[PDB]
Amino acid sequence: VLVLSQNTKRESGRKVQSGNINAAKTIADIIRTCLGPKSMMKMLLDPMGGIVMTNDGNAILREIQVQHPAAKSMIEISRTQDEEVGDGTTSVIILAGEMLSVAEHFLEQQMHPTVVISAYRKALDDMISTLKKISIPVDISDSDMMLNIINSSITTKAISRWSSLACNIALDAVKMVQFEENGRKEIDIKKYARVEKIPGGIIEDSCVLRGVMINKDVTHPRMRRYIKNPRIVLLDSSLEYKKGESQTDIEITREEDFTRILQMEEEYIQQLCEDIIQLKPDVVITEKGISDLAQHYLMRANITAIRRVRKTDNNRIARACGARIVSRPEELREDDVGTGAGLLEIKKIGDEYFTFITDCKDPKACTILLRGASKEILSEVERNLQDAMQVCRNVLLDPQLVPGGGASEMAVAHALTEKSKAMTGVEQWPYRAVAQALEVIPRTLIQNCGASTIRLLTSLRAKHTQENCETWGVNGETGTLVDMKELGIWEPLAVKLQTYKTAVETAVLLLRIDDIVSGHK
Amino acid sequence: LVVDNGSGMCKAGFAGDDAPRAVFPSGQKDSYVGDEAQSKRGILTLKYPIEHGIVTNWDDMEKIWHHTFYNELRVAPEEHPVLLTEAPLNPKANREKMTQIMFETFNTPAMYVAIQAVLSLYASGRTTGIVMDSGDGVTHTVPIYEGYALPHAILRLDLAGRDLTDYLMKILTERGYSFTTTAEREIVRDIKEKLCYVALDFEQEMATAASSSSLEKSYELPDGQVITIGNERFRCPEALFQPSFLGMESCGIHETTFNSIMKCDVDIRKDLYANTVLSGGTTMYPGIADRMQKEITALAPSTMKIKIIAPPERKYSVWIGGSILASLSTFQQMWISKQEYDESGPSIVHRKCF
Amino acid sequence: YGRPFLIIKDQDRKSRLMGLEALKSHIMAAKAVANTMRT
Amino acid sequence: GPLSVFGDRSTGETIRSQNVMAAASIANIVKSSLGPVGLDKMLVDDIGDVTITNDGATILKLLEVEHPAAKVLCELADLQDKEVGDGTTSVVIIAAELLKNADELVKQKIHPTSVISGYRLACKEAVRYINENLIVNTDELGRDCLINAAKTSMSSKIIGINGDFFANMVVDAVLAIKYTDIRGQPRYPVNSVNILKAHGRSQMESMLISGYALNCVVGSQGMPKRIVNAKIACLDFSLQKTKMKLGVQVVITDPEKLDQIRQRESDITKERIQKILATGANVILTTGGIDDMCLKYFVEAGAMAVRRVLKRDLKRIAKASGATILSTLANLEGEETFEAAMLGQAEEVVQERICDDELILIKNTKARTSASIILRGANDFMCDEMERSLHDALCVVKRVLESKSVVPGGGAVEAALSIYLENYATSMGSREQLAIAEFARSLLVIPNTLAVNAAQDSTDLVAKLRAFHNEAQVNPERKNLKWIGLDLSNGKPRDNKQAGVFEPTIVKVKSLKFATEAAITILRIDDLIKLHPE
Amino acid sequence: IQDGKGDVTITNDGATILKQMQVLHPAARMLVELSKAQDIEAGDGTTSVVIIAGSLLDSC
Amino acid sequence: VEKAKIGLIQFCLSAPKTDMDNQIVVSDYAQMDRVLREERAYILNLVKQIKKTGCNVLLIQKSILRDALSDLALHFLNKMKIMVIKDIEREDIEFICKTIGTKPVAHIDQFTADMLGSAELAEEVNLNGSGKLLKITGCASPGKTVTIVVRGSNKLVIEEAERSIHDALCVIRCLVKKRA
Repeated sequence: VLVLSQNTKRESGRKVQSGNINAAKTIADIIRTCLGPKSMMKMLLDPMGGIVMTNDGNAILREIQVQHPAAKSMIEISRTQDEEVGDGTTSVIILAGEMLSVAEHFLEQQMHPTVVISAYRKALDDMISTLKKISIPVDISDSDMMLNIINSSITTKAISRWSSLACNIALDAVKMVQFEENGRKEIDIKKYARVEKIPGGIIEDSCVLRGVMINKDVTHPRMRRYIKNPRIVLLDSSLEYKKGESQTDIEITREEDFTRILQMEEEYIQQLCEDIIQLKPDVVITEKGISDLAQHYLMRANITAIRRVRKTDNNRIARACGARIVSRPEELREDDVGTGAGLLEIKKIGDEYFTFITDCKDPKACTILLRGASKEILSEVERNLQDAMQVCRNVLLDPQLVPGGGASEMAVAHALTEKSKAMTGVEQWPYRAVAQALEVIPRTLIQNCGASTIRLLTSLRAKHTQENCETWGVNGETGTLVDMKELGIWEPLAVKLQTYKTAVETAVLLLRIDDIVSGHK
Repeated sequence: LVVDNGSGMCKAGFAGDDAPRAVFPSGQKDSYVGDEAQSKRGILTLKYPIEHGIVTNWDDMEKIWHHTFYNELRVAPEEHPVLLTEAPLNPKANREKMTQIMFETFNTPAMYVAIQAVLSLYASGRTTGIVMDSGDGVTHTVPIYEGYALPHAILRLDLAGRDLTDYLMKILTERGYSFTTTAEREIVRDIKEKLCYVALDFEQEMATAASSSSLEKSYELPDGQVITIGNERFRCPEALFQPSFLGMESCGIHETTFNSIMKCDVDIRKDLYANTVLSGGTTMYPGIADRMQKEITALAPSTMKIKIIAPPERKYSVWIGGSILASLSTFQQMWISKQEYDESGPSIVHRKCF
Repeated sequence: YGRPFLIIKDQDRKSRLMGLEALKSHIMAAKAVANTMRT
Repeated sequence: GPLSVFGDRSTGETIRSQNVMAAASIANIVKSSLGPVGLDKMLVDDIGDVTITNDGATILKLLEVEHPAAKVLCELADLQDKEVGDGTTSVVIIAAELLKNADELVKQKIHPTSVISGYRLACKEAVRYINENLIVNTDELGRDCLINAAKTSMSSKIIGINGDFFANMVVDAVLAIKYTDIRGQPRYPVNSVNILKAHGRSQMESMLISGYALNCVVGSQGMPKRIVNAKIACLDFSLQKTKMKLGVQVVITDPEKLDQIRQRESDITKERIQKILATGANVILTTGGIDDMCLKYFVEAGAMAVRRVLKRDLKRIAKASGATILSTLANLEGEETFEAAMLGQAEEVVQERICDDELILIKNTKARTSASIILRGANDFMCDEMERSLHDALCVVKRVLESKSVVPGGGAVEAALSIYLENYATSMGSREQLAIAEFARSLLVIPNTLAVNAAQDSTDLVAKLRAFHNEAQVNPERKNLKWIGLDLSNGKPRDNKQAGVFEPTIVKVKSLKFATEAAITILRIDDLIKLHPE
Repeated sequence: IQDGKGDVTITNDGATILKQMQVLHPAARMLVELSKAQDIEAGDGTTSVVIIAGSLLDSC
Repeated sequence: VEKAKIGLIQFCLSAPKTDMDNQIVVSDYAQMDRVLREERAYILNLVKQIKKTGCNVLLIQKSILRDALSDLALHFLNKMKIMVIKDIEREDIEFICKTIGTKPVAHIDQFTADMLGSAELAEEVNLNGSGKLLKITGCASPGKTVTIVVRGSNKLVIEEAERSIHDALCVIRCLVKKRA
């Protein structure tokens, strides 16, 4: 009597939608305390079988495998937000879950999803309109305010105690990978700002080198290790007789070609190295193999040779030393011999030798010296560094700032609550609803402490009404009503605007689910 | 990294996985951004640089390796010990050449690799027993005792299933309708994979297929015809056993196996007598096992006993062996790592001692 | 139907024949028994 | 005796009903997915691939169906998508209810031949009446009727709320590739506007490009990323290390030539490069790989070179910029030269970053324009949803523009045809008149499904529309009532022009033709033998 | 006629129908070959010839 | 293309290669240069022969083991505005030759301009995203074979229609066989 494959399972109704909202909860409850300057650390077991300790949304969730694929959907939006602007992922997740909770209070009374979505559209419209109406600028012309924003960002992070320190370690690294080509398109490539971490050392040892630091070593004892102005060239050819791509097996008939062939290969190496010796070099690095005949030749001329280097490191060194990578030693030009490095440095940071290319002119690609006590520690510091560079870049492309810690978000809740009553229509109830949902933001911040949330909430809600005192938030370490104009907490507008749009839209899209099927290919 | 450059494939998963996640054919995300589309299609263009059991090219292998686990496997090998496969036999030159490239472009902490025969033996669940490595193009004998392959005990024989098919089509001209074209080579191989069994022997099989003609199987195929009296089927295995069929008159493979076992001390041969498992590559049909059993029993003293072992599926056997060895929990004692690579280079790999 | 069910307990364990062809079945035996005794 | 069939034969109406059962089971399962109030259906693949889908064909295609007639309906839905692309869900429902009516009718003991002939003739009369008695003008609209068509497309889709920007975007995109086929009528290169997508910030953050954006990026940062003026050199020749011929072997007894042959392996490539680089080349597009030799040369020249370039996109861009397809430099004879008279024309090319990744982007291919849309969304699944939505919308609008004819919908056509055909069907007065009556009745499902998906009082509105159409038809004095349909925005009988709800006539014609075809096909099926499986 | 394979055939011509039954009884195979021969000779509506043959058998 | 002088070719078009084994050995760069230039020259010589024969549309049969089409051939034909169709069946030669008039040649020397089949119109049709065909119409040579197309919403309806039409043709073959 059957019709389709027996593996079919179709379900629908309000019950599965409610199950989806409870899944949203069961995600939202996992992260409810890692928010704000006062945070409570969280550890996770890596799905591959490792260990990880983080306190930001996606980094927590990106290492989480789930069933009931809606949880996968929120993991997807978490990764999207993280790679999108790079902060407040926990904020987006908790907002989405709680405001879905609020919307469920509205769906259950026979109401249709469509009117809810229309209210969602009007709500986000008003949110962005008033945010632009409230977004204020700031001049990007100082160390003061930039380091203040860095402090305000990483106060929610563990490196808050070294904030100013980290500030500088961030700031320098930004200014010396910043590059611009062809009279336009200034670029800040974090990949060129390569991160490296070294065992041992103190936390304060962290710094960005005005040059390039690499994990290699010289390739012969004779080649000296100290050069003040390196005549470096960027080789992209293997040091051996070229094979090419043609077929093989020339036919040997006589006794005067074999050793002749060996000698002609030796002389080919001779010429290939001679065209390099000509330009008076100091050091040479290559991405491929090196022949002993060639190293002997460069030894005769006192030149320094380096074996294979990573292509990303190759490009970074090309940016640093001002040389142009060439794969044609026999077509070498005087145009692109590297010059601009402050010192050749061959040291042993630890027990593995490193090469430290200190530079003397404006570089475009760094290696960051990092010192700590465990790979976990250095990894956490790494994540803090990406947060720092991303937020600094956002400020570089946004002269505007909006206070964090819960002030402007209460303010916009109030503003849109006022805006709701102007029109006439039941749609104001779902619309205004999201603002009520918005009121979740400070709760956790207080709930991270355990203070009397009700009085603080009512006080802030009132204060944001008279004389538009829309600048007051909570001092997280104290959990006390304060004005953000003095505490010094500010975040780039990009992160929170992204939070707005992403949370509202995922709320829009998670409502459209009513019917589900499983068991198919 | 449980990547394994097999006979023609590379299979990438993890040690704990039940299988590799990706294959190596030598538009998942290809409609979102296309970043990896170009890289993967370019790597796809590059060919397989391994033939006859010896490495033949080197730039392409690293070219493929870079992409294959930097764009889908999503792994940093700097934080991982490495476990690949290799061609069945090579001198130390290729090993110490591959070490250089691996380190100089990846700098991975540690390494260990092993001969495919060892991986197959592990997959079958044995640490002992010589396996008949009847690989494509060429076959080899690898007597394994406790796991390590003896450098003094590997024999190589040039027989191949390609050669068997060619010799069949060299005596299929005597069958009337010969077969030589690509389609005809394919149909000869298809019939071979359908029926080329062994009962006991040549003349007695031919008698029962011609005198009584009761070994006939009519071929009702779009690409085939009823042209086999039961002769050609059995005519594939016979040259597999008796060299003079092919015109290259030499000793039998059984002779090579027997000598490669006898040159060692008799006691250890007992353990080699224990399993004596086989491997495919040119053999897929039954009748092989008991026939070679009795054939070498003629060469085996009646005072001692011999066993024949042949699993039906051995397709990921090297991968199974690799996964097992990755969890052996003692193989790290034999890892060759940076502590020796940066100290001695390739000299220790050469076994300067002894 | 959209989903399988059963109205009869062991509905797939009992057979059901009908129609004029069903008569044929009886008539089938109607040969043998008669053909049994005609002798 | 017992049949030698060795199989299983079911007779009577059972299998008929079973077809009905099949036509039942899937139908309502996809029922919830068309119309301005169709809600999404979630599908979880066995490998954990959760999906969002609302158009019927995409819904069904991944279901595994073993019942034969249900499979037939499956490919019926697939074809309804592949030629039309709209009404993606309606057709299976229409056919299902048609089968319901037919099988019930035969259960009341009527000859199948009469009803089958009724099916054929009714299909013909219905298509005819659609042709004559609903003619209106689309030249009263234009550049805005396309907007309304896109609105009707997105009605059930995910972006039905933000149509103001997107519809203008898509209509301008259509105008950007508008071609001519027979030199008197327009032509559209379907699937020649690449819609490359990104997990962006929001639906409002997608932008349309008056140009072209590959899935490709600059090969290395050594090349300049913004060429001032674009003279494009498209290639199909593989630029790898040149190999002469697969059937040549070298035999050398004089080693002096030997090393020089090593030179040749480069020279040829190198030489053509100079030729390639002689004409002031700006950008190099090749399907073949590019190696360090060419990379270094192009860096020295500052001209972009991209490998693994696809083929169809390359043809599109070469045509758009006026560039030409090249596989070798040989001219009408053995002379292999490069000509500067065919270089592609464009303003500039940039490796723009969209969200966190860069890609090649072409600016304003000269002498014309081109269309490509960068879909940025909150994630991948919903962005694929816009992908499908906009593909369907472009299919609808290309159907509209190919044949400039359209009629209002939302049951307007449904109710009008039902009223006609029910008040018609006196031309035979026979066993087939009841058939035509059941045709007029069976179209009641479309208002029924729309109302149930909108929670409207179906009977009141259907009675109002039917009464207006009936009084218009039988009393053509106030024929204005024939210009009225049903809109689910507020459950209103309205002139379906202010909303713009408008659908091509050929769509209804074609869907009706295949629906009646399959219905007849099944109604001339009466017995089944289930042969024993192998 | 639904075959054991993944196909299906709507059919009306008698020879076709007779063919798709892969029965084991000789009499039906004889009828199948008769229908084949008739289609080779005439070609149309071999549904009748089987009925005629069976009716003659019943009469005899 | 309209009023095209259609050409059919059945022999190998690929690089000069003997039926029997060989290998062209190159001993220096100059020999490589001559090999390249003479390969180009031979190919263009052939293409110029066919173009000089007044041909308009080319037809290539199917083959294995050094097949009969080259990319350079397509580039030449595009440079001279010529169609081509490749990889056609063996026993269909009679149908095509009788229909169009072009006759098969296994060698360029026997290829002649008089042996061009002239059809009024060779056009490619679309099936609304369901493939592209090539219908040959207005042939000047007397063809004694005809073809007919069938379409339908599925494959079984067209199967039944095909069997019905085949049996109708059998009806008429018996009708003309003898007249009663």
